[PDB]
Amino acid sequence: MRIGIISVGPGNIMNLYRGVKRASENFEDVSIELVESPRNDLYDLLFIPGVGHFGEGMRRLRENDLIDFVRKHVEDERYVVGVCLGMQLLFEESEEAPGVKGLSLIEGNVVKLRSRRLPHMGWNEVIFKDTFPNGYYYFVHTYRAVCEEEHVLGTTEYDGEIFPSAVRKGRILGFQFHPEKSSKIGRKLLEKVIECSLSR
Amino acid sequence: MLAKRIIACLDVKDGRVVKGTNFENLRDSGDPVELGKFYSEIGIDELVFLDITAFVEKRKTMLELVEKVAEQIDIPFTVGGGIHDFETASELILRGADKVSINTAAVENPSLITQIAQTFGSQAVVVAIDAKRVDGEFMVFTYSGKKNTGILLRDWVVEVEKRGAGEILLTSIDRDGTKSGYDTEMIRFVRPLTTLPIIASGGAGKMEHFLEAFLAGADAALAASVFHFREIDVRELKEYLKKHGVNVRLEGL
Repeated sequence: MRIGIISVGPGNIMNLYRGVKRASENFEDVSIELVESPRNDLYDLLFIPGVGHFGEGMRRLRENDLIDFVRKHVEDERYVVGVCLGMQLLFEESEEAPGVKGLSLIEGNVVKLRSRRLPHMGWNEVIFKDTFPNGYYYFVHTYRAVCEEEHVLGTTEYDGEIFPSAVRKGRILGFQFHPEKSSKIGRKLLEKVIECSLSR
Repeated sequence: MLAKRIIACLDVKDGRVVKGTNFENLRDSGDPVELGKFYSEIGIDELVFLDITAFVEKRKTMLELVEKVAEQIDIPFTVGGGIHDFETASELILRGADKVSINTAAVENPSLITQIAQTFGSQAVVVAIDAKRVDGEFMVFTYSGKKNTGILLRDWVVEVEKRGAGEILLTSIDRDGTKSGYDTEMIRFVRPLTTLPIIASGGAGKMEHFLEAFLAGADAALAASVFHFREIDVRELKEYLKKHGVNVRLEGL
């Protein structure tokens, strides 16, 4: 197994790179690569990290030739994982940047949250439908996914508002929180992602 | 709802934990990195590092600390202590820090709160406010509690929220180093002036002080010595608070 992580997008991504690195310490067939350009190919697990403006990142996969390289990972029945902004991509559009088409790998768009205390920041409970462990993870995000109760994988509530912290469309997972900033359970989450990816 | 937080404060100088710890189980219990790693394992929810190196080399010293801590820490951490301008804040975050603490430089320039928040978000800005009663009024002191700024605390908290601060670290100068309890009267005074999360700080002596400070409206409780020298077990504390109605983060084993 080789895991690849898109190293281009906005915000800090080396925090995810370790922690995924940390999580695969228990696996033998495992190797982790920073993916800089579409050249290398292909990975079993591909991570889409990032934090920032929806437009940026759409702009950075884009000039670095990674939209097509992602398009082909999802196709060839490989695990593609978008984390934080990486989850907010994947969909059609954000109101954080009107116009830009996103990745559109899951049907839905992106809206601001409806709370007057933003961003959503801190430890919040996440309830999973299945597979991944339940409990508190760590959040920093001002935008939210809109998808159909089918691609929803995990739900969280901030200031009255329920919303999906995890998504799953087959072999595409998305996670809004930072698993790399969630102490013990966050490694367990990332370990279970890896365990899901050996089954293809 | 959102978890009430327990936070470990690590006073550092020259890359080491100023007055050390007492955690027999690490080898080099003055290594801020290994102590941080440890505090995550027992369940501390956040770390703040506060550096008091010497002004000439303080900046390189902090950047060396942030880098070394980012390669190995799996929880949010804040750095602070003599962060005096935007440049000397942008570099620590990009170097890896999750948040910056600004204090005197925020009093002497409110504009830096917005400047930091503008290119990193309010979430990256902690304003440390140091208060002390002066003639029956809460006042903001700077230069490690040496200068009465003459500013009413009550005003200063609305300004910093205004300027774009994300989190307030509220230290009652009266109660730092006392082990007699958090300044709950000062926490209760500040609580309705703002919807920003408040980290209570100064005076932790025993578990019940945490309960007290949460009844006072704190969102997070900071402490150092009580943890570093094993006077309070993090898990005991959290289980204590969970028992008495505080929504802390407490996972099963």
